[PDB]
Amino acid sequence: TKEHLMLAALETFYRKGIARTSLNEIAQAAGVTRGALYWHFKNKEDLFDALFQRICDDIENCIWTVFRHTLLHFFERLQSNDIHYKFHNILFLKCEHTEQNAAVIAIARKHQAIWREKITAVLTEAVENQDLADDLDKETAVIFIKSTLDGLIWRWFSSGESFDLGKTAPRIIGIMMDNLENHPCLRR
Amino acid sequence: KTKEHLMLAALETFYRKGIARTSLNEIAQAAGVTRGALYWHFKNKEDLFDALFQRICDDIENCIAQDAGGSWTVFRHTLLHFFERLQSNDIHYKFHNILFLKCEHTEQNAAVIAIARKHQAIWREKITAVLTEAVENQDLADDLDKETAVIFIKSTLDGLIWRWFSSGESFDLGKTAPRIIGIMMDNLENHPCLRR
Ligand SMILES: CC(=O)[C@H]1CC[C@H]2[C@@H]3CCC4=CC(=O)CC[C@]4(C)[C@H]3CC[C@]12C
Repeated sequence: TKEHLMLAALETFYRKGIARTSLNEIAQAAGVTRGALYWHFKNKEDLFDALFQRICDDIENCIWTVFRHTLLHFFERLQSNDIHYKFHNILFLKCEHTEQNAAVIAIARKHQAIWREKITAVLTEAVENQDLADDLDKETAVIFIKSTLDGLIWRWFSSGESFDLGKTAPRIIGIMMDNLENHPCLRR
Repeated sequence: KTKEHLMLAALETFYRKGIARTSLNEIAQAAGVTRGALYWHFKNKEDLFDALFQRICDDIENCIAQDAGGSWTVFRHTLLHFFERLQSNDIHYKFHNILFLKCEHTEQNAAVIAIARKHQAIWREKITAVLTEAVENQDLADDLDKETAVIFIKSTLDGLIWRWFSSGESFDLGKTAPRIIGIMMDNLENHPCLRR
């Protein structure tokens, strides 16, 4: 039930962006009344919330060496999975930071916060297995990892997928992994 | 004269409501200028935006003689100066904020996006030339893969900008940019996976 309402929201978000999308438009695309949507999702914010939730759940249910493979499969998924493609397209390209979109942005910052605590934890555990050095600057390292991954995603979507993500993502990730283990700039 | 006032007005409004929701008429209302005076400087909205991108680019290019021994060194200085300016120059902050966060890739914005893609292909070519000079100068290896390195540089830099704006400027760009740039330059110089 609720899953049908989410995908229409995702599809509408993908064509018009979040700002210029209305509940009315979503309920029509799913072919239900404005009243029927409201029972499950009280506003656009909540649909966006559930959609981000399915993305994070997808990534969770597919599981330091695991970290690498999790990064690799995230970028494959962007190409082969239609929902992950559209959601991150929407997040990066169709989600203006205007005052109208303020509740959405707050929702997205909530999920981004979880993603950060989770990276912080993986690094915390990796330092103990002697995978990473004990004087690793973890605060810098987490800005580094997210900035690396954000940059590839933004560069891929904003260039209109003008390069081969399947060939580029592994090289970017491997280099990132190398810098985390070895580069002195990432040490305290 | 008052073409600057129209430009600052367009910048402030784009920053307020994003590009798509902003109108030609409300820019001129914020600039204290008649509609016909606006069409006297600016045929439409994407020309205002193109003139904003041009000003950002002029500002950056104009510093390069002052950023300059050797050009691979100049590149490093231009990158560092860019993020410095992002922090200290309101026009450059607002413009890149608009570019990354207030310019939806919808059909309503198609003309503006085409303009943005034009200034980026120029930036692409400028990188490709910087790299090319650095191979001949022996600052980079003869078997560097220029096509990969360009995507690498743009990816790295886009990520830092996107991260900083998205996070609400929640980390110190003045401390992070040199580290990010340091690592990127090191990789271009040394990392095997950027060679062919
Ligand atoms: C002046 C200069 O060398 C140009 C060539 C490459 C350009 C950068 C390439 C990546 C980039 C993407 C943007 O969205 C604007 C800022 C930046 C960070 C550009 C700033 C100006 C640079 C550094």
